[PDB]
Amino acid sequence: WQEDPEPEDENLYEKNPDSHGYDKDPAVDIWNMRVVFFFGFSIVLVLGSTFVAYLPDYRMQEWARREAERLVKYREAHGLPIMESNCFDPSKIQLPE
Amino acid sequence: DKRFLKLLRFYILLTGIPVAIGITLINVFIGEAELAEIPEGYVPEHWEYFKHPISRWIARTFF
Amino acid sequence: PKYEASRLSSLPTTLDPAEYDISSETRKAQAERLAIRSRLKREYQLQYYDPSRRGVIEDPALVRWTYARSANIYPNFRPNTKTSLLGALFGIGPLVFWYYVFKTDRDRKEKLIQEGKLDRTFNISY
Amino acid sequence: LLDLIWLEAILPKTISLAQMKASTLVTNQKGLIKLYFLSFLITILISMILFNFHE
Amino acid sequence: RQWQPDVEWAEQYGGAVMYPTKETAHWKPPPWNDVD
Amino acid sequence: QLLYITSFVFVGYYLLKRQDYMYAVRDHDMFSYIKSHPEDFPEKDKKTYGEVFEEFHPVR
Amino acid sequence: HAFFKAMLFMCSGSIIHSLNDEQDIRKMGGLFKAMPFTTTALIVGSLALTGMPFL
Amino acid sequence: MLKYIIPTIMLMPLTWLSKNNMIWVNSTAHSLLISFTSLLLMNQFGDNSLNFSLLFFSDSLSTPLLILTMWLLPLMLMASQHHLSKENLTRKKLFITMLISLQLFLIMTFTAMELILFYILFEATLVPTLIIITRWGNQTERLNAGLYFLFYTLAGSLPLLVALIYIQNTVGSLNFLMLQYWVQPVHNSWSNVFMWLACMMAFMVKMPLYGLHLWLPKAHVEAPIAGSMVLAAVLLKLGGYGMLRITLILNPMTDFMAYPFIMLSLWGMIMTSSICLRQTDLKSLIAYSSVSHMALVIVAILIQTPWSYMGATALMIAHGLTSSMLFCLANSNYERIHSRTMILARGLQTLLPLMATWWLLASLTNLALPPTINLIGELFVVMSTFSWSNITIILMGVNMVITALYSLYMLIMTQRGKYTYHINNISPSFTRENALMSLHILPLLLLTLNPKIILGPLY
Amino acid sequence: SWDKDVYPEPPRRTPAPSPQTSLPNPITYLTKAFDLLVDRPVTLVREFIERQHAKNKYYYYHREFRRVPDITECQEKDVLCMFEAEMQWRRDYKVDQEIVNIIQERLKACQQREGESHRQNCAKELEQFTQVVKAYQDRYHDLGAHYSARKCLAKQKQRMLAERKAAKEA
Amino acid sequence: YLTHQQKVLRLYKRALRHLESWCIHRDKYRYFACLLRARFDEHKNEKDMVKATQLLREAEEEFWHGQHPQPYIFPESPGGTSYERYECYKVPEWCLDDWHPSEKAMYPDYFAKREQWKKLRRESWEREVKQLQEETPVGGPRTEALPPARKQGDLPPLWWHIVTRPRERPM
Amino acid sequence: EPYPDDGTGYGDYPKLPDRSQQERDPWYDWDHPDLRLNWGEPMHWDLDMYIRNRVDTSPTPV
Amino acid sequence: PNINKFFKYLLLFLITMLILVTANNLFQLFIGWEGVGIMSFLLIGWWYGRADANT
Ligand SMILES: CCCCCCCCCCCCO[C@@H]1O[C@H](CO)[C@@H](O[C@H]2O[C@H](CO)[C@@H](O)[C@H](O)[C@H]2O)[C@H](O)[C@H]1O
Ligand SMILES: CCCCCCCCCCCCO[C@@H]1O[C@H](CO)[C@@H](O[C@H]2O[C@H](CO)[C@@H](O)[C@H](O)[C@H]2O)[C@H](O)[C@H]1O
Ligand SMILES: CCCCCCCCCCCCO[C@@H]1O[C@H](CO)[C@@H](O[C@H]2O[C@H](CO)[C@@H](O)[C@H](O)[C@H]2O)[C@H](O)[C@H]1O
Ligand SMILES: CCCCCCCCCCCCO[C@@H]1O[C@H](CO)[C@@H](O[C@H]2O[C@H](CO)[C@@H](O)[C@H](O)[C@H]2O)[C@H](O)[C@H]1O
Ligand SMILES: CCCCCCCCCCCCO[C@@H]1O[C@H](CO)[C@@H](O[C@H]2O[C@H](CO)[C@@H](O)[C@H](O)[C@H]2O)[C@H](O)[C@H]1O
Ligand SMILES: CCCCCCCCCCCCO[C@@H]1O[C@H](CO)[C@@H](O[C@H]2O[C@H](CO)[C@@H](O)[C@H](O)[C@H]2O)[C@H](O)[C@H]1O
Repeated sequence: WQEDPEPEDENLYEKNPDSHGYDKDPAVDIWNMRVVFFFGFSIVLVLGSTFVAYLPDYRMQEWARREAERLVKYREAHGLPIMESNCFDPSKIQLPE
Repeated sequence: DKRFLKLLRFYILLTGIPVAIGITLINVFIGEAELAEIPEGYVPEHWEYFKHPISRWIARTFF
Repeated sequence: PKYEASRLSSLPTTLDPAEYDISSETRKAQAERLAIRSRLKREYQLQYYDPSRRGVIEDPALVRWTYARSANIYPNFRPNTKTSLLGALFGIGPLVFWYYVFKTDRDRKEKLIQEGKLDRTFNISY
Repeated sequence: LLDLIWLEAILPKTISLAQMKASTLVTNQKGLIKLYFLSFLITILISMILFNFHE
Repeated sequence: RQWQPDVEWAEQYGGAVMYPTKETAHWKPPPWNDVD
Repeated sequence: QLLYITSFVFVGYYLLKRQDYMYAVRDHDMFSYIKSHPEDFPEKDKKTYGEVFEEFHPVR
Repeated sequence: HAFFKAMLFMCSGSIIHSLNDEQDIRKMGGLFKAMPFTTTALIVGSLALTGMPFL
Repeated sequence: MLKYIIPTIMLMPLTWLSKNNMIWVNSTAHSLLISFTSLLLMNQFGDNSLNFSLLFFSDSLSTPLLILTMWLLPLMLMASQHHLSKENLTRKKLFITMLISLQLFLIMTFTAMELILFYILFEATLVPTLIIITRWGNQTERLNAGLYFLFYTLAGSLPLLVALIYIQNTVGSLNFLMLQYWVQPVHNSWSNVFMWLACMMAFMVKMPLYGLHLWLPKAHVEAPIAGSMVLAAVLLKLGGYGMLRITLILNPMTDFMAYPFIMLSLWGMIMTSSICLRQTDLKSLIAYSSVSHMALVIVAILIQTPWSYMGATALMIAHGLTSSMLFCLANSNYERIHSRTMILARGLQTLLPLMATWWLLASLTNLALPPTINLIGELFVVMSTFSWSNITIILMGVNMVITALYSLYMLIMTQRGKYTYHINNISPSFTRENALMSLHILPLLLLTLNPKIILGPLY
Repeated sequence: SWDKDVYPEPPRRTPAPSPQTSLPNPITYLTKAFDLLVDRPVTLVREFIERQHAKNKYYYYHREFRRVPDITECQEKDVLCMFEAEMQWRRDYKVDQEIVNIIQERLKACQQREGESHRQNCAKELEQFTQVVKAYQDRYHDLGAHYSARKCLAKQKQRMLAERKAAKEA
Repeated sequence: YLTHQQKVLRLYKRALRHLESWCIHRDKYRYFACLLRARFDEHKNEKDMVKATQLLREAEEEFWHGQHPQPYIFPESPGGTSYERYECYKVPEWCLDDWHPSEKAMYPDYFAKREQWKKLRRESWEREVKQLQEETPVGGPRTEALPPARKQGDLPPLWWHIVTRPRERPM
Repeated sequence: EPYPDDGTGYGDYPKLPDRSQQERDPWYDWDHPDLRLNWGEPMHWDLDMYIRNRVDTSPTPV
Repeated sequence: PNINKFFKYLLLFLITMLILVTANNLFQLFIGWEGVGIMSFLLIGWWYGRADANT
């Protein structure tokens, strides 16, 4: 039955010893290497890392410590407990029964 | 293998070196902000609640 | 003191009674085994030594092994006393055993917490 | 034992066989007018006597 | 290369039904142009 | 290609008109009925979470 | 233990190198004068290991 | 989310209108730009999520998954473009369209408020993925793989549709913000036992849960490389993401309904790790590694503690890059020897030195070497499950021994020992392959410096 | 540079040098070498940077959150009130985590500072850590991953019920 | 598979090597090695084979009892401490085909001779296969032996991988 | 000799002696020397368990 | 021929020990704890062409 024979495993380095593995055409191959490297590494990985390193107080963890220090300073200076077992004022609650 | 590692090093440094220089000049010639009490009647912008100038700049521009 | 062969320690060939008493129909068997091995060795070498060959000399023996170790298992399965009991013993047995181990542990622990008996003085991370 | 055999059998392999046999029952029909309309009579009778769809 | 169906695979869908049984072993594919 | 775009928009505009009209009618009917049977739609007396009791279910 | 144990491995490495990567002591022997400095460090380390007073 | 949805859609005209020889350059370059802008999503707040509109919101859970999703599209393009080199042009553009459309559905799936909108897109990811497997897979068994994959998902996702629609009838909304304030407790009854199962079984099969996993090794062995990458890196995590959301409305019934699935996961992780020690197919070994790793995620979501949710979030992200890297490492060998048998090409470190370094680094993350985010996530789940029950440490400890065994066994078998004599077409690694590998491991290791951005809302 | 009341430090008591040997102290000469060769060039660099900072002085502020009604005052199913109440609870939850961190830092610093006398000399530090943890545990423990102000309020009301029941039985 | 002679000689060599492991000292080894040889000469001329086989089996039983549990192994023999130590440094010659031209430029003379070897291999292959064809019986070889070159100017069939194999100390 | 025809999915795959690859002759020139296998010879069902890095069945002096 | 890599592994092997020995918290200690274990694996298996070394 009429079916083409299986092709041959082509080696990119055979025709282009400088091949980057991106394309048969050397000119396209070099460009495809450059966009990957420049956008992949020089932009996203470097500038994205710097962007993450300088995020403005991610989820107010810095603010929370500053606020806690303000509350500890105030409470200990007014003879108050630093923290109470009750989150909500019992004056605002009515138990059943 | 050596060609790939030279290419990887070059492109990381292509923007890495300017950023390292840019961060250094900002930290040296601009510096961080000083914590102050909010003056009476003043309403700071949302980006003025952050210390580092790069963090403040991100707040203004994108957030 | 004879040699007690085990599963994980074979009988040495030099102590095997069948190793010495070599008849003739065993010589013919050995020669037929060497014939198969030499026929396959020649077939491999004509490709291994071929100067123009760049690739993988596909091994049907290796393909048969990887195939039997997966695709060929279910079509040869039959639910029966050995296969059902084995699947019964191990498919569900461990799951039930671990369920009662953990259920018993957590029941007992929750009981103490209700009675305020378990010690959680500094337990505030969970 | 578990994966390549029993976990297959208990679900996908048995469900596939059931539907295949239901399909043969449904579609293995003689193609005869007389038989199809006879089942219509049975369906109508069963609808009334057993399920009271007429009530 | 990528496997594509051959004749043996194709003939699985060329019969009068998909699941041959003792009952339907005498069925045949209808005529190509529906004319008998 | 221009007629394909135009025909869809022209027909689609009137389908969107009718769609929005039918949903307006549904709301009209709903609020009139609610207003005609105030006994079935009582303005309920709401409580605050301080007064309401909810069982606590510890996670541990 | 860090001092003399590391020396003992270094000394054995010296002998193993001199005997062409032979690590079996049955194939060694007669090295007391042939490898004087290795012999010295081997004796000192052995006496340090065995608790020779004031090592 | 429109600032990400629209540019994702524009990748389709960009690919179709590109010069015939520049389809891989254009799509890869501009998809990397989309990924760059995805970092703006990290404008998270301590108390509130980032609620863009009535359709889309992002919080600390969806944000890392969105960033991983958008990062993966360019990586998948580079991985695919070699084995598709002899495909005709139109069918290459269609392949890239299936990858772009998958990203479109994924970035809307992770950001939808409405659970029905989440359900619709969650289900729509089936069509591009099934097409990629069954059309561009190499083996005959890719058709069976698609069928198993399709009907496993639907068998569970159709009961979910009924359950979700029922919830909106009673509650009045499926918006996730409303549900946080209108959630009522789920009381015991056979009705709720089956509402719980309907709400959870669809996500369990995606994870997959042990016992409902057999579709996954089958699918990976048959899918192309891009199919394997998205399947392992993101498509598995839809089940984890859905559970983290849907468990909100199932308390307190989860207290006991979770036992059978914790038992399947705790025992299932040991079984699938042990199975990895005897797998002959390299891709199948990595597929069975995913089941063992996701077993921890299932237990972490089910026990519902702040530490386990943080572990689950880190585990899902960490596993995404590691498993995707491992599939790419296996593929690069396959593109040379055209077989998946692990014992075929041995001693590859002698012939491909740098590629062996990627194998070592991927293996060390797979076995959760500290302080990688693979261990950060795993350790957090172990700490939380010890408080759940102290005995769990035995099973988690055993799984860490076996996990190191098959991780290094894979490295030893393929990279070390003696090279196979008759295999003489092992060409040097291409820059495309080395770059593909470094774009997995480098971000994975960089996250060690700022783990908090992958720890989720409970951080 | 930090509030000495929030992060207390006892007064320092260094003994004076009191040699009993005629040999020179190598530490003293290395200390002078370190001062001249390391500390001095480091200090000059800093004063240069601190001078650039003086020319450009600008301020950032600590965000202050006005109090809003809490969950106890919210009517059932009123999302607009519930949202503000439950955002406030989360912010307080974050600050209370940081309060525990401050007290734990004081405890940990005392253990190291007091040396072999830490068990006796850190008694006050240990007591404060014990109390704040008890309060934190009462508030926030066992809520689960899907914690809210509502579940926290429910937990408190259960505690208040048992505490009332004990007093009645007293 | 071995013959009676081969089994006896193999047992003799194995017995002496284990005796060497026990004795250690060369003088003590030389003494007992001669006593062992005397045991083998007591039955050197035993022409009643069935008795000889009994002698061999009893000698192997006497060996298993008396073997050293940790005998000496030459460093590079299987089980030795240097066995396979250098396999990581053995690189197949076909790898040089994938060198960049700038790497091949550093060894102009070496890569010229390499072409002459590749040329010699190509021009030899056709005749090598033919010799094996006509020198092998009908039903494929009965043994693993290979023939020499039967004509001048012919190389022995299947020689490439024996001749160009890596060195024992390749680096 | 195939594995016994119980349910287990062996099919007709040969049952070969349960012996480690460490037991084979290390001096024969194998095609795969590290595995001590020849190209084409039938591979043990549990070969991946009997490689030289894993289970050993060599005779022991005791 | 890989003496350079051998010395890099020895230095890494020492660095992870000093992380272990100076760790003030258990997570940091674990980094050193696992680090020495990995460097042991890489150095013990230095001659990776040898099966007994990988084992
Ligand atoms: C490493 C390169 C990275 C590139 C990306 C970063 C680019 C931006 C770098 C920072 C730019 C300068 O950063 C910016 O400095 C000025 C300080 O004058 C601050 O601005 C503030 O102080 C100045 C006075 O100096 C006043 O106008 C006013 O009080 C206020 O606007 C900004 O809050 C800060 O964001
Ligand atoms: C529990 C939730 C998920 C449950 C999912 C259950 C639905 C079924 C999912 C799998 C769908 C497979 O659908 C169908 O199954 C049968 C096997 O049963 C496959 O058939 C395959 O197995 C049979 C029997 O081993 C072989 O004879 C056949 O050569 C092979 O093709 C079909 O190729 C496939 O089209
Ligand atoms: C949670 C419930 C999920 C329900 C999902 C329902 C999916 C149903 C899919 C179709 C089921 C029937 O599909 C059909 O099954 C049979 C048996 O498996 C397959 O048949 C295959 O196995 C049988 C028996 O092993 C062989 O006789 C047959 O030669 C072989 O081809 C068919 O190739 C497949 O087309
Ligand atoms: C009334 C409303 C009508 C709305 C229609 C809006 C779009 C109209 C498009 C008109 C231009 C079409 O352009 C026609 O098709 C393509 C792309 O353009 C061109 O040919 C193209 O080949 C390949 C794509 O295969 C591309 O590299 C390149 O874009 C171009 O060379 C044809 O040479 C041109 O004849
Ligand atoms: C990871 C990096 C991602 C890079 C993304 C690249 C695309 C960048 C898109 C930038 C969009 C900026 O869009 C515009 O920027 C200017 C400053 O220039 C801002 O300018 C304004 O910001 C804030 C608004 O609260 C105020 O201080 C004031 O109104 C003004 O400063 C605008 O708020 C914004 O409308
Ligand atoms: C992977 C598979 C996982 C399967 C998990 C199986 C979980 C089994 C859950 C059992 C609990 C079901 O819910 C249970 O229903 C019974 C009814 O029978 C309810 O019981 C209610 O009706 C019964 C009548 O039978 C009354 O006696 C009882 O007074 C009343 O409370 C319980 O309120 C509830 O506890």
